Amino acid sequence: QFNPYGDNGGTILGIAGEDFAVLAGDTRNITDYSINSRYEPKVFDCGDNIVMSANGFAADGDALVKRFKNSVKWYHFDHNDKKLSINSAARNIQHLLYGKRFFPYYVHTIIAGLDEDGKGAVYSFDPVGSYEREQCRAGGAAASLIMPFLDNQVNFKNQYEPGTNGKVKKPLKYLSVEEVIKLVRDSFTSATERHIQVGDGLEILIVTKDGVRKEFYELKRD
Amino acid sequence: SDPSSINGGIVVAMTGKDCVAIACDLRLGSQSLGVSNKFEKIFHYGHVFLGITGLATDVTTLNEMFRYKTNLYKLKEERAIEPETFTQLVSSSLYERRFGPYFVGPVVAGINSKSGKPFIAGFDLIGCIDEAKDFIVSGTASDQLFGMCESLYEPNLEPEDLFETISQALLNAADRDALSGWGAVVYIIKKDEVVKRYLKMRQD
Amino acid sequence: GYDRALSIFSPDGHIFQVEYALEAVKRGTCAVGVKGKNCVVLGCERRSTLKLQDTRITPSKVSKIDSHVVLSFSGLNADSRILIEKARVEAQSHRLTLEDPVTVEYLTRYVAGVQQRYTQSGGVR
Amino acid sequence: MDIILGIRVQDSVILASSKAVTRGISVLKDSDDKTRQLSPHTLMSFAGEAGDTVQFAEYIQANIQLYSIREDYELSPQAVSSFVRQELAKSIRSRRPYQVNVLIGGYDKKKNKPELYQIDYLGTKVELPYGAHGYSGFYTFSLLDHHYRPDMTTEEGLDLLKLCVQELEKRMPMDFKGVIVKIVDKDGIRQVDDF
Amino acid sequence: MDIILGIRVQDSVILASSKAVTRGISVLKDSDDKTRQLSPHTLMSFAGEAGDTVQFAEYIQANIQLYSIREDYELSPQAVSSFVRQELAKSIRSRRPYQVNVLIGGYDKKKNKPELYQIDYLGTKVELPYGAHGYSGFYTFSLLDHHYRPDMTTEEGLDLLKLCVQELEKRMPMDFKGVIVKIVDKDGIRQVDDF
Amino acid sequence: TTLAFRFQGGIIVAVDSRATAGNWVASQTVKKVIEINPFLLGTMAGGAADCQFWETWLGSQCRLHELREKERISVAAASKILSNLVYQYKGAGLSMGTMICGYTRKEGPTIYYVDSDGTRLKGDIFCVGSGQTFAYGVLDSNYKWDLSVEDALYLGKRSILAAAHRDAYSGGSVNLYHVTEDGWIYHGNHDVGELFWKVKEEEGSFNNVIG
Amino acid sequence: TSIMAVTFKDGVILGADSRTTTGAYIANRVTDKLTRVHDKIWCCRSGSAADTQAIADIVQYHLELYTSQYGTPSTETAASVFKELCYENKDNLTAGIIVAGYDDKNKGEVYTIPLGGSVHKLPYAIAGSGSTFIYGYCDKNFRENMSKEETVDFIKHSLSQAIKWDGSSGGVIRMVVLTAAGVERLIFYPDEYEQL
Amino acid sequence: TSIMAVTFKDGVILGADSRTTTGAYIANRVTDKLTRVHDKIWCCRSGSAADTQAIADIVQYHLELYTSQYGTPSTETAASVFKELCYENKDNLTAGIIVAGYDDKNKGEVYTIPLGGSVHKLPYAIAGSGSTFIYGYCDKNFRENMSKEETVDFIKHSLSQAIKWDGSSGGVIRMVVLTAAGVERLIFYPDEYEQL
Amino acid sequence: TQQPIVTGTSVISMKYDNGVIIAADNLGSYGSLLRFNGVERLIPVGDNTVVGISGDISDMQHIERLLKDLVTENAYDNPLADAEEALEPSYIFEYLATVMYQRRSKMNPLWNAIIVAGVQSNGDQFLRYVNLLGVTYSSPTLATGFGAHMANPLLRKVVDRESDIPKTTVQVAEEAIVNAMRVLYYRDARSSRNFSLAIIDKNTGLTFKKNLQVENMKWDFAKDIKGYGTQKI
Amino acid sequence: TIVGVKFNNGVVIAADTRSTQGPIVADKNCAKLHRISPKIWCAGAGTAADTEAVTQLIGSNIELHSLYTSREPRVVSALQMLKQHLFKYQGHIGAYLIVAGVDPTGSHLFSIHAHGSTDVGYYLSLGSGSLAAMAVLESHWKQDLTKEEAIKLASDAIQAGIWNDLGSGSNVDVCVMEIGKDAEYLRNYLTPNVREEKQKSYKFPRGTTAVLKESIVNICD
Amino acid sequence: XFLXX
Amino acid sequence: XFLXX
Ligand SMILES: [Cl-]
Ligand SMILES: [Cl-]
Ligand SMILES: [Mg+2]
Ligand SMILES: [Mg+2]
Ligand SMILES: [Mg+2]
Ligand SMILES: [Mg+2]
Repeated sequence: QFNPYGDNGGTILGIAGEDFAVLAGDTRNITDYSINSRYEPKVFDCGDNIVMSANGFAADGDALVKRFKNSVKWYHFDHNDKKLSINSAARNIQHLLYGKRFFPYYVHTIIAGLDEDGKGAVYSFDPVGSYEREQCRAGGAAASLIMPFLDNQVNFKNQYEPGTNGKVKKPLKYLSVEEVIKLVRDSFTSATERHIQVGDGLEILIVTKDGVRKEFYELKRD
Repeated sequence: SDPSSINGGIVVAMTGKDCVAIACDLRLGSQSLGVSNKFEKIFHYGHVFLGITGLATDVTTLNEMFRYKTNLYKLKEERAIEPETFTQLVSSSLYERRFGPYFVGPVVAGINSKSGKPFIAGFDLIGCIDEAKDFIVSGTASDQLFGMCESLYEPNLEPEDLFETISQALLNAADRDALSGWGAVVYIIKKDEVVKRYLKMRQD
Repeated sequence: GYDRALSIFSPDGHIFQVEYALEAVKRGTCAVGVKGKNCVVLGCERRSTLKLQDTRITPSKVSKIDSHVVLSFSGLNADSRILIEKARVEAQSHRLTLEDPVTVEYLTRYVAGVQQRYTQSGGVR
Repeated sequence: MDIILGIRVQDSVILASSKAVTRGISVLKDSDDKTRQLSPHTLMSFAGEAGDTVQFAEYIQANIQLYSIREDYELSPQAVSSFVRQELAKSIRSRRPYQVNVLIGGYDKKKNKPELYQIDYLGTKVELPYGAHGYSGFYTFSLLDHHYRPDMTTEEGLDLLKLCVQELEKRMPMDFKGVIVKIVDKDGIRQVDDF
Repeated sequence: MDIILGIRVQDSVILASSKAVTRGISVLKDSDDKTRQLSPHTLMSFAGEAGDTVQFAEYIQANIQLYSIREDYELSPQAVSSFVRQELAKSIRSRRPYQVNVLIGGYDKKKNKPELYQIDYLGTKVELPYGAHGYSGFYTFSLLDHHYRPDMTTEEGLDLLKLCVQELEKRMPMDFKGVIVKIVDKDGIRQVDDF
Repeated sequence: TTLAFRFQGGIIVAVDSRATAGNWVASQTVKKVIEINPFLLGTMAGGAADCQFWETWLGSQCRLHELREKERISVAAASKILSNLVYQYKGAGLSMGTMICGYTRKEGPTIYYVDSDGTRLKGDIFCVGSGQTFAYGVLDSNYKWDLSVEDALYLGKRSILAAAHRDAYSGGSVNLYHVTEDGWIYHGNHDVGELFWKVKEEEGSFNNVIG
Repeated sequence: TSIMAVTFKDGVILGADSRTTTGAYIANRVTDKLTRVHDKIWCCRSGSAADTQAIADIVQYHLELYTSQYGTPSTETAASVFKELCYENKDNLTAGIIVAGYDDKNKGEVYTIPLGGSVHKLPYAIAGSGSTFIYGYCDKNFRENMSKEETVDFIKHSLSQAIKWDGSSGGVIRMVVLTAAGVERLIFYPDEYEQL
Repeated sequence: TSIMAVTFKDGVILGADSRTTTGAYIANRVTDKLTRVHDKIWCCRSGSAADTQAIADIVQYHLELYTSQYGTPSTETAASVFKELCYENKDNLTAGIIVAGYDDKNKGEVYTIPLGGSVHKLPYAIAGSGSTFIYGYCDKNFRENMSKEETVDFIKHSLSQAIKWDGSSGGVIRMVVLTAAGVERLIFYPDEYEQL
Repeated sequence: TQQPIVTGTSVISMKYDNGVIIAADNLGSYGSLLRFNGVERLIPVGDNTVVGISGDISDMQHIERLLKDLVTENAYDNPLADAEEALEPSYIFEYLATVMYQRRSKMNPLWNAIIVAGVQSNGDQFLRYVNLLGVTYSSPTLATGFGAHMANPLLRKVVDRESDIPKTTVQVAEEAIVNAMRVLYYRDARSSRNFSLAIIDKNTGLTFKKNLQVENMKWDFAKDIKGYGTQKI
Repeated sequence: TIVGVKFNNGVVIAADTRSTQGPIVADKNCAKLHRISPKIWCAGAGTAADTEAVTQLIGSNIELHSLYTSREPRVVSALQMLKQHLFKYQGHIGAYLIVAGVDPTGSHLFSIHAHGSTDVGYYLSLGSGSLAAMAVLESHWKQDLTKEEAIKLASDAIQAGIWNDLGSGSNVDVCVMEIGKDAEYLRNYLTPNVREEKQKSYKFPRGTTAVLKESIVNICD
Repeated sequence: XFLXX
Repeated sequence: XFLXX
C-alpha cells in the first residue's frame, strides 16, 4: 500500500537573545541509510525579519515554507505593506498546519525573529499547529539529544549557586550572539557524533534589527 | 506492552583521572503511575559496580544472580572479581538467554585493583559488550543522556569535577523523560574509597 | 432557478416593489399594539363582509411564536404564515443552542432580517 | 449512562434513571438527570453512547415543542413514540447512527390512560406494562413478571420500583449512584426528591 | 478481585481488601476474604485473574507453613517476600504465568518493626510505607502522599484507611461492596469486624 | 492534569504546565488556561493543537455574541458552542477534555465539563487529564463548600502538585486562577521544582520521598 | 491465454489460442480472442474476458465515430485509444492487449499494451500466460520481412509450444491475416499443431 | 537461476548460470551452481542457496560412506538420497535440484527433483526461474544421442535465452562434462553467449 | 494507490566545470522478466534540458506527453520562445515537482524518480531530483534506485563538494558515469548492457548519445572459482 | 561495512568501527575484526552479540580441534563449523561473516550469511554499506594485487561505506594474513573522523549540583 | 509527533 | 534495544 509520508532526517535549533535570535539547522538530507544531499538548506529567510524551518518530511516542509512565504506576500497586498509581526506569523502558521489536521504536515516547525519590542523571539510548532513562544527549542531527529543540553546551558536548569546549599538557583541572563553560536556549534558537533542522520554541514541564520546574516560551518561527513 | 519502558529508569557511568563515577535515578513506576521513589538500580560485588535499567523484575533477578556467581567466584578463586572479568561474566549470562532474554540495559563500572586503571562498559539485553574510554548510558532517557554526556564530558576530570559533570548529565536528561527522575544517586569511585551522594532534583 | 431581480431601484431612488408591498399592508385589516405598565395588548380588526364563518377553526389573527412571545400582522394572510413558521423554528433553535428562550428584540430582529433578505434576493418579491 | 427503568401502573407511568456519569476509572458526576420533558404529559428517559444521548433527546424535545406551538395542541404519547421511532429508524442506516435507547412515559389525556413505550437505537418500538434498557432488564423483567399487577397504584408502583433498585444495587457490578424517579399522570410530570 | 490496599504505620501494618467477587453482570459474593495467613506475624492479600489468585496464595501458604514446621521457626517478612517474588519471577516466564498481584504485610519480631511489601505478577518487589494494586493506587497514593505520617498509630492508620475507602466509593466506577480490614503487629494478625 | 471546583468565594481553577509527545517531555511552560474574556476561563486537556485551536476559536464566537447581542455570553451558551462543535467532528479523532468556568449575573459562578465525544456536564467539582484521579484523591478528601479564598487557592494548587508528583505525564508548574463576581484573577505561576520541597517542609507531607 | 502479432513483407498476422478458463475448468474451448476494432485494425485480448470485451467495444465505437468525421484512423491512433482506457483505468482493469493494423503508407504495425497501460511499438509482440514459455523460441526464430507462409509457420510453431506447456492455453489456433489484399481468417486444429 | 542437464552419446553435460541475487541486488556474479556429490555424480542447485548447500553436503557425506562399504553408487542411488532429504523435509526446504551422473553400464542419466521432493528420470531436465522462458526452445531443439559439441551448443543457446529474459539469471555460463574420459569444466563469458 | 508494472531502473548524473551529464539504461522490466529492450528513459526538453525518469514506464510516457505539451504551450503568443522566454531547466523541474507532490497529496502518485539535468540561460549548471513523494533535493551527483547506493559513491570520489566542480572536465566526468553504468550492470539484476547518455554543456550545447554498451568488463577470474567452499574441482 | 580482498601471497580483511542502536551511535570505535585462530581472522556484520558469540564459539572448538589433531587449523574447518551452526538456527542467529586466513593448504577468502549459505571470491563485501564498498571493489579490483595495493583497495572500499552509508562511520580496522608470516592486526589503521576541538569547556564550578546526602561505601570485607 | 495533563 | 556495518 502507498505510504504518502517519508523521513528526510536532519535536526534544527532556535535560540533567542536580548536584541537578536538564531535559527540553526544541519544541511544533510537522507532517506533510510542513504545521503541524498550534504548541502540542502531547510532554514529560510521569509521576509519581515522572520526566519523559518519545517524539519521532518522535506516535501511537507517545503510545501509549508512555500505557503507561509506566500502568506507574507498577500499580507502586504491586503494590509498596505504592513510588517507581519512574529506573533501574527505564528498564529497564521497554526491555521496553515491545523488546516490539514486530518492529513497532517509531517514536520516540526520553528520560526525566529524579533517581537514588536525589538527583543529576540523563537516560536515552535507540533505537526498539527500547537505553538508556544520559548527562549530555546531543538526540533527533528536529534532534538532529544540537544534539548536537555539547552535546558542546562541556556535556561541554567538544575544549576545552583555554589555554597548556597542548593537553595539559590543560578540567575537567568540573556546570552551574547558569540556565546549562543558557541552553544549551537557544540550542540550540532555532539548531535553529529551520536546521531547518524545529522552531519555534513551547519547553516545558522542570525536575525537582528539590521537584517538577516548567515554563517556556515563544516560538520563530520560519516 | 514494551518490557524495557514499563517501569522506566536510567543509569550513566563516566571515567575521570584515576577514578570512575556511576549514577542512576530512583523511579520505579507502572507506565504513568509512579510507585516507588527508593528503587536503586546500582549494585556492587566487592569493588565492581553494576547499574541495571529496564524491566524491574529482571533488574532484581540479575542482581541476585550476579551476587550468586561472584560469591562462588571469590570462594574458588580466593580473590575479588575484577571489572574486565565481571564484564565477560555478564555478557556470558545474558547471551545464555539469547531467545528468551532479560529486558535490561546493564552498565559495569570499577577500578582494576592490580593495574589501577578506570574501567566502564555497557551491554544490550542479549549481552553485546560496549566498552568506552569516556562514558556509558542506559535507560528510557538514553537519547537525552547521549546528548548531555557528548557535550558536557571532557577527559581526565578530578573526582570532585567529575561528580558535577555526571550529576548535571543525569538530572537534565531525567527532566526531559516522563518515566525517569524521582530522585538520583551518584557513586564516586577512587582506588580505595567510594563516596555515595543522593542528588536533589525536581519530583515530577 | 428563477433569478430575476424583481426588487430594484427607480430613478428617484425608490424600490417600488417594497413600496407596493406597503400598499398591500395598507389594504390589510387594522392591527393595534398597546403596552401598559405590566402588560402588552394586541387588538385586531376582522372585516364583517364574511358571515357564515366558522370562528373555531378559522386562523386567528394573533399567533404564538413561543410561550412568552406573540405576533400579529396586517397585509397578505398567506405571506404572514411563512414569517410565523420561520420565527417559531428560530424560537426553538435559540432554546436548543443558547439554552434560553429568545428576547422579543432578537425574535423581531430575525423576522425583520427575513423580510429584508426578500427585498434584495433574486426571483422573490 | 446505564440504568433506565419504566413501570406503567393503573393511573400513571414511573421512570427511574441512574444518576452516575462515568468516563474511564472516574465517576465524573453522581446527580445526572437522564430525561427530557417532550411535552407537559410526555417524558423521555435515554441511555447509550456519550454525547449522542443528550444531542438526540434535545433534538426530539425541540421538534415536539415546535409542533405544540404550531398547532396549539399536545401530541399523544403514541404519536410522539411513532415520531421518535422513525427518527431512530432513519438514524440506524445513516453515516453515523444515534446509539441511544429511550423509554417514553406519557399520559394520553383523550383516553385517560398511562402509556410506556420502549424504543432501542435500531428503532424497535414496543408498548409495555414495564420496560428496561441495557443489563438492567436481565434482573428487573423476571422480578416484575412476579410482583407486577396491572391495577396497582402509583405508591404500589414506587414500592415495586424500590424492589428493582435494591436488586440492581445488590447484583450489578458497577456503582450507578442511585436513580432519579419521575411520575407522569393526568396532572403532568413531577420528580420524587427522596428516593 | 480488584481493590487491595496496605498502610505501614509506627507499630503495625494494615491491609484493606474488597469483598466483591464479580463474574459478568452478576456480583456472585459480597463477603470474600482476599487474604491468607502465611505465618502468625505475616499476612498476604492478593488480586488478579480468577482461580490463579487463590491457587497461588494457598500454594505460598503451604510452603511457608512447611518451612515453619521443618525449622520450628517463623521466617522474617523480608525472607517471605523474597520467596514470593522469586515464585512470581519464575512464573512470568512459564507456559501459563500466575496473573496475581500481592501485598505482604508482616511484623519482624527480631527488628520489632512493621513491614509492607508490594509485589506485582511480574515479580516486581518494593518495600513501601503505603501500597495499592490495580486502579485503587491512582486515587489512594496522592491521598496518602498528603495525609500519611510515618509516626502514626494503628487508630490514626484506620482513619487514614477510611479516608481512602470513602474516596474509592465516591469515584470508582464498580461497586466493590466495602473492604475486610486486618491488622498485623507484635501480637500477630486480627480482623476489624466493624468497617 | 487540570481541575476547577465551586465554593463559597466563587470558582478556583488550577492546571499543570507540562506537554508530552509519548514518553518525551516536550515542554514544561504551556498555558492550559485560555482567558476567553474577563468573566470566562477555558481549561485544556488532550491534543494540544485541538484544545488550543478550538478554544481560541470559541473566544472569537463569544466576542461575536456580545457584538450581536450587546451582552456577555452565558457560561452555558459558551460551553454549548464548543460541545456542538466537537459533536460535528465526533469519530474524526478529535481528543480534547475541557472545562468552561465563568461568572454571569443570571447563572452566578458556573463550571461546564466538555469533552471531544460530545459529553457536556454542569457540576461543582471536575478533574480532567491523565492525572485527574490523583487530583480527585486530594481535592475530594479536603473539599468543603465553606473553604476560604486562601485555603481554596492552596487546595487547588496542592491537588495539581499531588498529580504532578505521581502522574508521569503531569508536572512543570501550577497555574492558579480565582473567578469572582468581578471576573477572573490570576494567582501566579508556581514551579513544582521549588513548590514540592516548600510544601514538603512546611506541610510535613510527602514522607514517601527521601527528604 | 497465448496470443501474438507478427509483422511481415505484405502486412501483419494476428495469432491466438481458443481457451477461456475459470480456475482449472475450461469455460469455452472455441473462444475468438482476435476482435475487429476497424476494417484493417484488429486486437488480441488477454486478462479478464469481461474487461477486454468492454475495452474493445468502446475502442470500436471511438474508431467508428473517428471514421465518420476524419476518415480511416492509423494503427497508432487505435493503440492510443486502447492505451487511454487501459492507463486511466489501470486500477480497475486486468487487460493485456496487442493492437495490430495494416495501413497502405505504414504497412503492418504491432503495438503491445501490458497491464500498466504503457504503449510499446514492436516488430512482433507475444502476451498472455502461455507467452512466458516461447520468449526463448520466438526471439531465436523471428526474422523481419518474412513471407506470409513463413509468418504463419512461425506463429503456428510458437503457439503450439505455448499451448503444450501452458495449462491455461489450448483448443484451436485462430489467426487473422491483415494485408492490402484484405482480411483472411485461418484456423488450425489440435491433430495438426500438437505433432509439430 | 537458470540450470539444465542434457544426456548425449558419450555421457551427460551439466549447465548453469553464475548469478545469486538478494531481491534485485546480485550478491555473487561468479557463483558455481554445479557441485560434486561423487567423482562422476554432479548436481545442479536452484532455490535457497543455504538449503541446497546443506543438502549437497549431506548427500556427498552419504555417497562417501556408501563408497567406503559398497563401492561406487549408481546415479539413481544418488537421486534417491537427494529425494529422501527433499521429500522428508519438504516443509522446511526451498530446493530444486537436477542430479546428473555417468555410469559405464547405464551411461549418462538425468534425474530432476522439484520442490515437492518427487523424482523424475528424463532424457534432459531444465529448472530455476529462467527455465520458464526456454521450455518452448529446448523442447523444439533437443534430440537424443547428440554429440558433445551439439549438446554444448544446445545448453549454451538455451541458457543464453534464459539469461537474456530472466533478471534472476546472468553472469558466466558454467558447464561440467561427465563421460568415460573423465570430468571436464567449461566456462562461457557474456561477450560470447549474449550475441548468439 | 498504485503498484508499478513495467519499470525502469537507475538514472545516474553529475555536474562538471561547464555543464551536466545524465545516463540511464534502455530496459523496461516486467518484474523479474526483462520484457522491453528499446525503452528511451532520457527525454530532452528544448536544447538545454534532459529529464531522466526511473520507475513505472506508463507514468513515464504520461510525463513525456506533459513535457511535450509544455513546449507547445510555451510557444503560444511568445515571439521569444526560442530566445529569452525559452523553457529553462528550473521552470521544467518546478512544474514536474508541483505535479509529483499534487499527485502524492491525492493518494494517486506518478510512481517515478526523476532527475532534471540542464544548463540555465546564465550558464549555471542545473541538476535536481524529484520522486513519487514530491521530495526534492540537489547535489553535485544525483542517482535513483541502485544508482543511489553504487553510482553516487563512485561519482562523489570525483566531485565530493561544490569546489570540485570547476576542477572536473567533461572527459573525467563522462569516464566516471560510463564506469558507474558498468558497476550497475555487474550488480543490478534489473539493469541492461545497452544505455543512453546525454551531455548538456554551456558552450557545445546538448549532445544526446544513443545505443551505448557497457564494455571492458572483468569476467576472466570466474574460471578459477570452483564450488561454494570445500570443492577442489 | 566489512570487506575481504585476496592478493598474491595472502588475504586482507578490513571493517569500519561504528556500532548503532536504532539511529543512535552506541560505540564510535568498536572492533568488528575477530580472531578465530592466530592465522584465521573473521569480520562480522548483523546482530553484534550474534557475530561475537558465534565467532568465539567456533574459535574455541577450532582451538580444541587444533590441539586434538596436532595441526594448525584450516579456514574450511571454521567455514564448515560456522555454516552448519548458522543453518541449524534457520537465520535466527543474525551473523553475516567474511571468513579469511592462511593455513597449510594456502590463503582463503569466504563469506557466510545468517541462513548458512557460503560464497567463494577474490573480493567480497557484507553489511549495510556493502553496495558502496562493492562499487569501489568492482571499479578498482584486478588480478595479481600486491600486499600494499590490497590494503589500499580494502581501506578505500570501507571508506566508501563510512562516507556514503549512514550505517557505517568512524575508523578503518585492517588485518593482513600473509603466507609464511604472522597475521598483523592493524587496529584503527585509518582515523579520518577525529572530533574537532569544542568551542567551549563545560567544566562546572564545584558545588553547582544540589546534594541531599553523602556516605562512604564499604567495598572491603 | 503531536504533543498531548 | 539491540545493537547492530
Ligand atoms: Cl471471450
Ligand atoms: Cl550458491
Ligand atoms: Mg554523523
Ligand atoms: Mg521526571
Ligand atoms: Mg510526574
Ligand atoms: Mg539477465
